[PDB]
Amino acid sequence: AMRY
Amino acid sequence: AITGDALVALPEGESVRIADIVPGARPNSDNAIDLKVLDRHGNPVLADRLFHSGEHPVYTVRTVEGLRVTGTANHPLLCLVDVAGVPTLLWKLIDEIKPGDYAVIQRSAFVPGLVRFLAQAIADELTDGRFYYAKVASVTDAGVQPVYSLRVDACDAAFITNGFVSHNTEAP
Ligand SMILES: [Mg+2]
Repeated sequence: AMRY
Repeated sequence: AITGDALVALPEGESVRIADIVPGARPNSDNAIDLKVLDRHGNPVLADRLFHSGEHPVYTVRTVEGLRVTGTANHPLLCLVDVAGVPTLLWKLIDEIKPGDYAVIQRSAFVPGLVRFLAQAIADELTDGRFYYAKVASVTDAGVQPVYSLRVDACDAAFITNGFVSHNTEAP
């Protein structure tokens, strides 16, 4: 989620 | 990621569809941009990436007043959650958001459990007033659509979409  | 219809809040009351930012963005592309956007506070910060993530299953989060945003299951929106009884801001993914939940809305574009709570810096971020806590009415499937997102220089890793507070992303 944070990575994307 | 969120659908192309989503309105990103630009300074001075302006806005733009996230699909209009890099018009003709190739599916599954990383796109360098230089754009001022509103952060979680109405302050201008830098967006320097426009991501076209391609076709994903999407879902529409609609509130009881009819505010709505459509995005992927792993899209994080800022909600107002009861942790101990202390109301606090947590990112819920769209797939884990459900009715009765409260979405945090940035009023610059348009506080449950707080009075029962009363630690002033607490009810000052919340009662900041540039916010608004909307009860969720539904989260319904919305087929498969093209989705987009941004990379921001902000310190909270957030930007505004349709009044909702969305989370920064590093890739498509
Ligand atoms: Mg859901």
